[PDB]
Amino acid sequence: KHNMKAFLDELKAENIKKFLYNFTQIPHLAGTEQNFQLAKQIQSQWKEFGLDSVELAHYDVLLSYPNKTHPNYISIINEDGNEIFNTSLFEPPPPGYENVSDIVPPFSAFSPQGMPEGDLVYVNYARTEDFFKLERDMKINCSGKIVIARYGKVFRGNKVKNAQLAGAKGVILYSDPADYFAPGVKSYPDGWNLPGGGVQRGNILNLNGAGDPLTPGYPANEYAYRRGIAEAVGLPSIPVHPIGYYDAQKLLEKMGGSAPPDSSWRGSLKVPYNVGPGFTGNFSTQKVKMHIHSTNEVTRIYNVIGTLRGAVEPDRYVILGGHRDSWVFGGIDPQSGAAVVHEIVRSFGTLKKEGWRPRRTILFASWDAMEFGLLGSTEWAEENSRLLQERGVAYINADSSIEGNYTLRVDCTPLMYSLVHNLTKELKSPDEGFEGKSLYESWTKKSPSPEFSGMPRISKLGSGNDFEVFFQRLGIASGRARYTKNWETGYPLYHSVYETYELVEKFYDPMFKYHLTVAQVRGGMVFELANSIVLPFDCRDYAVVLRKYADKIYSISMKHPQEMKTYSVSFDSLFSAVKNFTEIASKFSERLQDFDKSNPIVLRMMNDQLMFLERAFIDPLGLPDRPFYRHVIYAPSSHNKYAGESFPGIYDALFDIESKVDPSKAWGEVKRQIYVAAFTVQAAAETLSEVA
Amino acid sequence: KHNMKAFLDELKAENIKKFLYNFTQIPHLAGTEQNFQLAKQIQSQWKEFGLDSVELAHYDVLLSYPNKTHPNYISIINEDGNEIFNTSLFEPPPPGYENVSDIVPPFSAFSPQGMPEGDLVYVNYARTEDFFKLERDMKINCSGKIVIARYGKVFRGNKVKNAQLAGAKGVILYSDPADYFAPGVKSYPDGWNLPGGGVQRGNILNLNGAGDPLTPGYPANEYAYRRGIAEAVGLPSIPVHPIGYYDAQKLLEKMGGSAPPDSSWRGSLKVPYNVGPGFTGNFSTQKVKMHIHSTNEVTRIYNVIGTLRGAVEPDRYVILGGHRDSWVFGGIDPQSGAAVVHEIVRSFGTLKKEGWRPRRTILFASWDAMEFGLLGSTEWAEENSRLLQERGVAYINADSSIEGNYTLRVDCTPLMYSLVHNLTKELKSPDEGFEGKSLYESWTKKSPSPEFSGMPRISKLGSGNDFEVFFQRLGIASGRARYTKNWETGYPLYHSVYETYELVEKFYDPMFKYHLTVAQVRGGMVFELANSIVLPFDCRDYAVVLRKYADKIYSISMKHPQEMKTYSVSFDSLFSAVKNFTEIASKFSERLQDFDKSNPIVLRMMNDQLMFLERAFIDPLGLPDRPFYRHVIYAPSSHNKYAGESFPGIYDALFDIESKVDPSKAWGEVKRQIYVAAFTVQAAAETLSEVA
Ligand SMILES: *[C@@H]1O[C@H](CO)[C@@H](O[C@@H]2O[C@H](CO)[C@@H](O[C@@H]3O[C@H](CO[C@H]4O[C@H](CO)[C@@H](O)[C@H](O)[C@@H]4O)[C@@H](O)[C@H](O[C@H]4O[C@H](CO)[C@@H](O)[C@H](O)[C@@H]4O)[C@@H]3O)[C@H](O)[C@H]2NC(C)=O)[C@H](O)[C@H]1NC(C)=O
Ligand SMILES: *[C@@H]1O[C@H](CO)[C@@H](O[C@@H]2O[C@H](CO)[C@@H](O[C@@H]3O[C@H](CO[C@H]4O[C@H](CO)[C@@H](O)[C@H](O)[C@@H]4O)[C@@H](O)[C@H](O[C@H]4O[C@H](CO)[C@@H](O)[C@H](O)[C@@H]4O)[C@@H]3O)[C@H](O)[C@H]2NC(C)=O)[C@H](O)[C@H]1NC(C)=O
Ligand SMILES: *[C@@H]1O[C@H](CO)[C@@H](O[C@@H]2O[C@H](CO)[C@@H](O[C@@H]3O[C@H](CO)[C@@H](O)[C@H](O[C@H]4O[C@H](CO)[C@@H](O)[C@H](O)[C@@H]4O)[C@@H]3O)[C@H](O)[C@H]2NC(C)=O)[C@H](O)[C@H]1NC(C)=O
Ligand SMILES: *[C@@H]1O[C@H](CO)[C@@H](O[C@@H]2O[C@H](CO)[C@@H](O[C@@H]3O[C@H](CO)[C@@H](O)[C@H](O[C@H]4O[C@H](CO)[C@@H](O)[C@H](O)[C@@H]4O)[C@@H]3O)[C@H](O)[C@H]2NC(C)=O)[C@H](O)[C@H]1NC(C)=O
Ligand SMILES: *[C@@H]1O[C@H](CO)[C@@H](O[C@@H]2O[C@H](CO)[C@@H](O)[C@H](O)[C@H]2NC(C)=O)[C@H](O)[C@H]1NC(C)=O
Ligand SMILES: *[C@@H]1O[C@H](CO)[C@@H](O[C@@H]2O[C@H](CO)[C@@H](O)[C@H](O)[C@H]2NC(C)=O)[C@H](O)[C@H]1NC(C)=O
Ligand SMILES: *[C@@H]1O[C@H](CO)[C@@H](O[C@@H]2O[C@H](CO)[C@@H](O)[C@H](O)[C@H]2NC(C)=O)[C@H](O)[C@H]1NC(C)=O
Ligand SMILES: *[C@@H]1O[C@H](CO)[C@@H](O[C@@H]2O[C@H](CO)[C@@H](O)[C@H](O)[C@H]2NC(C)=O)[C@H](O)[C@H]1NC(C)=O
Ligand SMILES: *[C@@H]1O[C@H](CO)[C@@H](O[C@@H]2O[C@H](CO)[C@@H](O)[C@H](O)[C@H]2NC(C)=O)[C@H](O)[C@H]1NC(C)=O
Ligand SMILES: *[C@@H]1O[C@H](CO)[C@@H](O[C@@H]2O[C@H](CO)[C@@H](O)[C@H](O)[C@H]2NC(C)=O)[C@H](O)[C@H]1NC(C)=O
Ligand SMILES: *[C@@H]1O[C@H](CO)[C@@H](O[C@@H]2O[C@H](CO)[C@@H](O)[C@H](O)[C@H]2NC(C)=O)[C@H](O)[C@H]1NC(C)=O
Ligand SMILES: *[C@@H]1O[C@H](CO)[C@@H](O[C@@H]2O[C@H](CO)[C@@H](O)[C@H](O)[C@H]2NC(C)=O)[C@H](O)[C@H]1NC(C)=O
Ligand SMILES: O=C(O)CC[C@H](NS(=O)(=O)N[C@@H](CCC(=O)O)C(=O)O)C(=O)O
Ligand SMILES: O=C(O)CC[C@H](NS(=O)(=O)N[C@@H](CCC(=O)O)C(=O)O)C(=O)O
Ligand SMILES: *[C@@H]1O[C@H](CO)[C@@H](O)[C@H](O)[C@H]1NC(C)=O
Ligand SMILES: *[C@@H]1O[C@H](CO)[C@@H](O)[C@H](O)[C@H]1NC(C)=O
Ligand SMILES: [Ca+2]
Ligand SMILES: [Ca+2]
Ligand SMILES: [Cl-]
Ligand SMILES: [Cl-]
Ligand code: NA
Ligand code: NA
Ligand SMILES: [Zn+2]
Ligand SMILES: [Zn+2]
Ligand SMILES: [Zn+2]
Ligand SMILES: [Zn+2]
Repeated sequence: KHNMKAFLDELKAENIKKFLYNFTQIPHLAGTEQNFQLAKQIQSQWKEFGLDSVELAHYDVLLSYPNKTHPNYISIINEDGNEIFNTSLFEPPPPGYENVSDIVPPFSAFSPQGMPEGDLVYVNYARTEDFFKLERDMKINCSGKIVIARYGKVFRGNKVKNAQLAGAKGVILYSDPADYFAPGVKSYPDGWNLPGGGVQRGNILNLNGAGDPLTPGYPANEYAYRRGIAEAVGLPSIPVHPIGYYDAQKLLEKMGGSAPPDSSWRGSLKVPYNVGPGFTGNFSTQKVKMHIHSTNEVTRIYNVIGTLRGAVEPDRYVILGGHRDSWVFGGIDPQSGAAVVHEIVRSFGTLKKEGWRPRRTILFASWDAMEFGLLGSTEWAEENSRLLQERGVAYINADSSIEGNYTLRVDCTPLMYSLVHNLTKELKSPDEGFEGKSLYESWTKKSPSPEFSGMPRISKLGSGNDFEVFFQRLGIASGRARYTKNWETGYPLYHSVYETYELVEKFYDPMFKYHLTVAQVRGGMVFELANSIVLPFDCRDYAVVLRKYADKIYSISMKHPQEMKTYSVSFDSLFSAVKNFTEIASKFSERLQDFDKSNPIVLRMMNDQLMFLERAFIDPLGLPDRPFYRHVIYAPSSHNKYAGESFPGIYDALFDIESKVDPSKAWGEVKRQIYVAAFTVQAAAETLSEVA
Repeated sequence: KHNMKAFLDELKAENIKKFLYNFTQIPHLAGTEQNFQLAKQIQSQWKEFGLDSVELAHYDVLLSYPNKTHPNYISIINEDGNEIFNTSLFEPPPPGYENVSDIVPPFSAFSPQGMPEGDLVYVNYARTEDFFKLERDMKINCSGKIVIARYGKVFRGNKVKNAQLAGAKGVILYSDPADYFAPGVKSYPDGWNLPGGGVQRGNILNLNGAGDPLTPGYPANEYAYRRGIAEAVGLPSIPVHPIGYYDAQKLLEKMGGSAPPDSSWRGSLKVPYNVGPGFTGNFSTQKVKMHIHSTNEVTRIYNVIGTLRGAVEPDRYVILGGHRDSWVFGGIDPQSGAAVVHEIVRSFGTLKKEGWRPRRTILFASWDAMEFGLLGSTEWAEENSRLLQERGVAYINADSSIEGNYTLRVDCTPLMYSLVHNLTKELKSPDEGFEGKSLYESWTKKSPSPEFSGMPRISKLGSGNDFEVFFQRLGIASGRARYTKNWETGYPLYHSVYETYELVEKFYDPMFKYHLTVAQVRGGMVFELANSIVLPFDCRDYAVVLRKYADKIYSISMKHPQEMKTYSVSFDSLFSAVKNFTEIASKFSERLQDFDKSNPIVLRMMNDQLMFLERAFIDPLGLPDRPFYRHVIYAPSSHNKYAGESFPGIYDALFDIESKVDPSKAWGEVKRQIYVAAFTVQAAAETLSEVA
């Protein structure tokens, strides 16, 4: 039989292992020849695996690279201007790769050039609340200072934005062992911990969903008109560079000025964690000097797009996509995901060769330049936006398959909660102590829902991955799944040269059983979405979460009862819309289960109602000053791109409102956001009403 | 049989006459009790006629009314401040209506209050080119002057915007007999000409598609947050008032300063048409003083929405809509259209009572507050935007059925050209000298295509009517049809108290045969759109017009050959996209005619490709500073809302470019608009490619 069981049984751990090894022997940095060669390889293999068509979609986008003959580094300088300490020019390469060419040294992609000299201020994680504490409570002024911040907690672009708005003239990012060194585990290559010479790469853009900085709204094709750099979206205005903790120790050890305000500001290095500004009395005349010479360059990138045409609804698209470009070897990020996608294509192709076709079209994507701002997925979606918004059923992401070996982690739209519960009940747990038990059972046990006994945790989609354009801009139901660590006990070698095949094979998943389980979850989800007669979405699950989010946003507002009285701030409209959504979704579910099952139009009709429900939460005017974040329920946090925020428009209107100079205007805007949210929820509910 | 013939034969001239009489006995001004009563009447009658549901959709929108106890008027004042001439406080009411209550006196809706005193400048039609001539050629300065402008040529809101930007402190609008008095025809009530005491009402907003000035983007429902007046969209900043030509004679006769620059600046009054500024030497110390006391008020409006549920595709909507609100009696505008809609509903209801149903759902709308800025249609479409953009097949407008008795006038999307040609070949010409011949034959003879021998003229959609939100904001295929005058030989009594049932019955259409013909065209179009198995759109007709528009915009640019060389301005991408559109549409047409006719999915698929083709020309970012004009091919002219402009983004980038101070920046923006247009055309073409 050709059913989901046939598809799932065909997936093999050993194939994922072979593919991972194959994709991780050399660096695949976006815009390089090596990454074009791998694109062409994947194109060829997807054809052989049996897809109907496989094309490269290329774009010319702004990328960023260090100058090979003018290295980036940081110095301590004395009053003579002698550089008495210099940070490393590269990470010590791992065993057996000390002769690999074209390893890009650690840098912050899209940093401007500069050689700023100044006194250091230590800003903890450089979060919004960290700068509030510095400025408001401690009365420390970052204006004209170089800030040093530890990685962690929030996306690094938000740290740089926060540092900029505090008036910093430069940012040094470093990995603190408190955040990137698990107690009792050995450093690479003897364990999975970050060594002191390890450094996390990564872009520091604030794109807010725009894609290529030079072509917001439109694909960066051959005839594109590009903005000048001065008008580009999202570029930092101050120099930025990342370092490891050996180097960070040398910059922090001399820090004077104020003491850390409390213990949440101290990492694990043998230093005081003084906030500064500047060094202690003896070294008070030494300063920190950055040297950044990286250049921004328009460079060609290549997405691989494979199509498996649907037998019945060829004009309905289920998309499985993840990126291919890596900072260096990409042993976890992204090749642990890409190898899983490759094995999924191979399985689907096996069934197709035997005469099977999915009901709906499946599109498979190998995205480029994800590490430089989600550029490949975003430019392709800008090119194909009309096809995607009228035909896109769902998008399943496929970055790193593993970030630990403890349990499953799923982030998705509420529309997929039921699908995920049902699929995981069918799958075998790969976990020790759960042999012969379902993935649902092990997952629920290890990651209980905070709300419901007997169910597992499923999180909101945030951002920082290739689902962003599909979900937050276009309103296509999206989901992701991977294996994760026990958060009670990211990963230490994230975006370092040490992320290698050997890291995965030795320390994370020697038997490739977690990879296989993630292939089963991602592939199983795609199979159902592409093959179920009725789309496998449950609108009632959206109604439940909308009430939770309405309760939450109301509670935030109600911390200001006087102002709500003074400005007549009511949430009644939003609760009314949520109540209506609950009632209409209940009735729609009855019709879906009860409609005449022989009628394909009532079924195309009701499948269209299911497909366009996520779409209904899109506001074509976007959120304030963020035109490409259009989903009214979910946006990336304005304080942390990685985190999702619910009712983001109301949330941002309320954030720090007690500090606004004109409360009447501020609370007016809260009321405006309540109106927009209530309207959008009611409008989405009405898409599920009887159509005429 | 239940076919289009059955539908068409059921329509009766005598019923349209009875309905017109019924709808025109009392004024139906938006926001008044009389207009609510008529809404309730139409709701009741549409139910009795047999529609499945008929509801009122109400909104609370900004309207504008004169102060009943503080009348608007204009004076000439002497240096003592005696008012030696005053304009009329009302139009002399027509015979038999001198006792009708609640006739709103002539006013310019949305004028601010004020009593500005100054010297007059005469600005011809107050068009962009008229102000260019005043300022650039004649060196006349309007700053701090009261401008007097004759109605005609362009929408009055554009005149007021132009006057404002010239620094005018007030605007007087008047009807010149050159533009509103046909030679050899008698004034009302003895003929169809405007008498000297007649005045044209009308709003002077510049909404650019926004709808209610206080709630752009969102319906003005019960919980709406409204902008303050200071932030409202589209309101004029200087006082404005309309007058007739008896009064205009008194204001113009004393005008001094410069002579008219040529004969195109002189109307038909016995005055010099001096541009001013100010009066001749003897009267040089007299000034003009406006007194405007109208108030803006949020007021409830009511749309009637009737539904005839489709038998096969209930989730596909064909909409027939036109407005119900009038300035006074609405004898032509809009009741000649509303009576036609009423008879169309009655016919459809007759077939429905006999057991018939259309294939797709038909929605019928009686819009409110159209005269105050398309407010009723726009607020309803804002409320229902998600349903309309995923389910809207087509919108057929139904304002005034007649503006003359000469021949047919059709403005529509190219997608409907074939439908209109084929339907009119089936219909009987009502014209004298064409008995027994088709409407197509009489129409082609009297209104030949400027491009193609043997075919009739069909114009682009402009704006200024209720199709605007559906077509230019949401991208739903739209059309309109009415009987019109011979443009070789609008209508004189437009928006005056003299627009009555008697005007129509005596002078325009005594036998109601032109009304019946227009009912046949509008109803026939709705019938086909709602009933044809394959939607009756021909994508190849879009390809033909896109090449015409590309040629036209290229020609405009090529008036600047040096600059095109200097800034490397190429139209190659746009011609390439148009060529591709032509090729793909040709192949799609072959599949449509050749596909397996027994396959309803290939048919729903290909019907969806046809429905979403107009949708593909929408840019979600809108046009520059006009977020609600989103169609890249068609926008209302930025110089005249009534006129359509093709490739509006490129057109506006090129307009008056030789006057821009920074040519590099100006031509950069031309290139950006070429990129956006070429991309959008290619993207629309790709929606017609095979789907997978
Ligand atoms: C959740 O779902 C419910 C429906 O189950 C919606 O209920 C609607 O709520 C609105 C209030 O926001 C009601 O609006 C009121 O309508 C009255 C007229 O309604 C009748 O006629 C209309 C046609 O015009 C029909 O649509 C309707 O079926 C009724 O037959 C108005 O008279 C009311 O205005 C008066 O009172 C208010 C309040 O004091 C004043 O501000 C006004 O000045 C005026 O005096 C009012 O506008 C509406 O009738 C309800 N529809 C129903 C019950 O079907 C909720 O709105 C929805 N929630 C959201 C967020 O959309
Ligand atoms: C109208 O329809 C036609 C298709 O019939 C489109 O034609 C495309 O035109 C673009 C130019 O805008 C061509 O782009 C060129 O692609 C080359 C690679 O193409 C091959 O491989 C790709 C995958 O990456 C496949 O998609 C494709 O099928 C080919 O197999 C590039 O090498 C070219 O770049 C080089 O030359 C240019 C020009 O000098 C330089 O600027 C670059 O630096 C580089 O050296 C170029 O990008 C594309 O191949 C054409 N596709 C075809 C023929 O199928 C038109 O674009 C379309 N019109 C519009 C407005 O969309
Ligand atoms: C995840 O799995 C759960 C559990 O299987 C699943 O919920 C179940 O879905 C089925 C199918 O819709 C439900 O069965 C329906 O029950 C009602 C009431 O008993 C019946 O009226 C329905 O009968 C109609 O449809 C049948 C075909 O399904 C026809 O055979 C019949 O002639 C009728 O037309 C129907 O049997 C069942 O109640 C639920 N169980 C629950 C909710 O506990 C859920 O849908 C899955 N989630 C997905 C797929 O996303
Ligand atoms: C306006 O009217 C014109 C004139 O009637 C109309 O164009 C015509 O449309 C018909 C129907 O599509 C065309 O007929 C087709 O001709 C091709 C080539 O000869 C045939 O291959 C097609 O046959 C297929 O489809 C038939 C059903 O229509 C089946 O019976 C058959 O088995 C095949 O599947 C088909 O007969 C005809 O060529 C044109 N005439 C022209 C273009 O001159 C136009 O569509 C109308 N516009 C509308 C409705 O908007
Ligand atoms: C990854 O696997 C691919 C596919 O097997 C290898 O590419 C093949 O290389 C052989 C030998 O050079 C060629 O004959 C084939 O034409 C290639 N197939 C392709 C590109 O489709 C590739 O060598 C492997 N990479 C590594 C690093 O081992
Ligand atoms: C990268 O840095 C190198 C080395 O400093 C730069 O190459 C020099 O450029 C200057 C002019 O800008 C020349 O006068 C030198 O002769 C060059 N030196 C070498 C070693 O080639 C180069 O400008 C930088 N590359 C960039 C900005 O991409
Ligand atoms: C840090 O690196 C800098 C730059 O390479 C070193 O300073 C240079 O040293 C050479 C020879 O001693 C001088 O000729 C250059 O003029 C110096 N350049 C600058 C910018 O200072 C410095 O010696 C290094 N410091 C350490 C501790 O190795
Ligand atoms: C932090 O220090 C800078 C000075 O280095 C302050 O920035 C000044 O702001 C005032 C106006 O508010 C201007 O007159 C100065 O020109 C600014 N200085 C420069 C050179 O930019 C800033 O106000 C301080 N932050 C505090 C304590 O609020
Ligand atoms: C327009 O026609 C309507 C419908 O016939 C008339 O309204 C009817 O009036 C009669 C007598 O007052 C009532 O018995 C009916 O209930 C009304 N029908 C409705 C409102 O549906 C109306 O009087 C006519 N208007 C004019 C000006 O003649
Ligand atoms: C319309 O004009 C009338 C008449 O001038 C205004 O009514 C007067 O309002 C003032 C205060 O604004 C009172 O002191 C007078 O007693 C009122 N007179 C009358 C005749 O009632 C009224 O303000 C205006 N209405 C509006 C603005 O809608
Ligand atoms: C034009 O109308 C104005 C306002 O009604 C008239 O001027 C008023 O006349 C009365 C009595 O003569 C005075 O008490 C008022 O003070 C006047 N008001 C103003 C604002 O001037 C004027 O007489 C009328 N002119 C003509 C030609 O009839
Ligand atoms: C038309 O006349 C007005 C003066 O009445 C001019 O407007 C002035 O513009 C200059 C700056 O360009 C300012 O200094 C004045 O304050 C403005 N006047 C007022 C009172 O607004 C205008 O420039 C003239 N137009 C021409 C001839 O270009
Ligand atoms: O540019 C972006 O939006 C992010 C690009 C890249 N995305 S990622 O894959 O490396 N981010 C993690 C987020 C880490 C976490 O929150 O656990 C992920 O999605 O796995 C980065 O953060 O540099
Ligand atoms: O607010 C608007 O956009 C226009 C409202 C109203 N529309 S209209 O129906 O009166 N305009 C005419 C345009 C007259 C013409 O161009 O022949 C029409 O569409 O018939 C008006 O112009 O005041
Ligand atoms: C793999 O699982 C074991 C058992 O809990 C754990 O001790 C080890 O740290 C895990 N490896 C990684 C890389 O998380
Ligand atoms: C009606 O048609 C006749 C014949 O051409 C024409 O003379 C007359 O002016 C028309 N009436 C109107 C109102 O246009
Ligand atoms: Ca782009
Ligand atoms: Ca509105
Ligand atoms: Cl992922
Ligand atoms: Cl019309
Ligand atoms: Na493109
Ligand atoms: Na609403
Ligand atoms: Zn990454
Ligand atoms: Zn990644
Ligand atoms: Zn009108
Ligand atoms: Zn009208």
